Amino acid sequence: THMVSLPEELNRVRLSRHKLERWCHMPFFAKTVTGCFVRIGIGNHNSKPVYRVAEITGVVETAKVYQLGGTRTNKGLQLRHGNDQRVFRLEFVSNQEFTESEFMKWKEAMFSAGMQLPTLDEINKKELSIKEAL
Amino acid sequence: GSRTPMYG
Repeated sequence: THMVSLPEELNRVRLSRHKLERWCHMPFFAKTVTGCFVRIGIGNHNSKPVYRVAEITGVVETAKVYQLGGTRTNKGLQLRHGNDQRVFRLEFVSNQEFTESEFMKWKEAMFSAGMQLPTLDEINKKELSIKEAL
Repeated sequence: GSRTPMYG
């Protein structure tokens, strides 16, 4: 049984910000997005933007309603990166795909944390479930 | 595209 090992594979279950925005008022937003991954902007280093791979483990409420695209929302994503779990507004989710470097960093962070990687089959099944639902 | 804002 084969584990994820390439960014191209993990990109298959990467949700863009556009999609999150399109879907954020849908009735089964939580079920759909949970198990997917995102490329999240976590801040700047030397005034340059830094991004990480993270898995969505749930949907939660933020303190404030905020502006997201042309709507308004109270939803935040519970995100996991190795052992680091944090809540992020949807606005910091990128529309660009993972780089190989971001992916490798994630892999190493998952190993250091003693976390099991997703299998290729889990990925493909998740993706398929989303494509079928649309 | 439309610049992704950074957390913080």
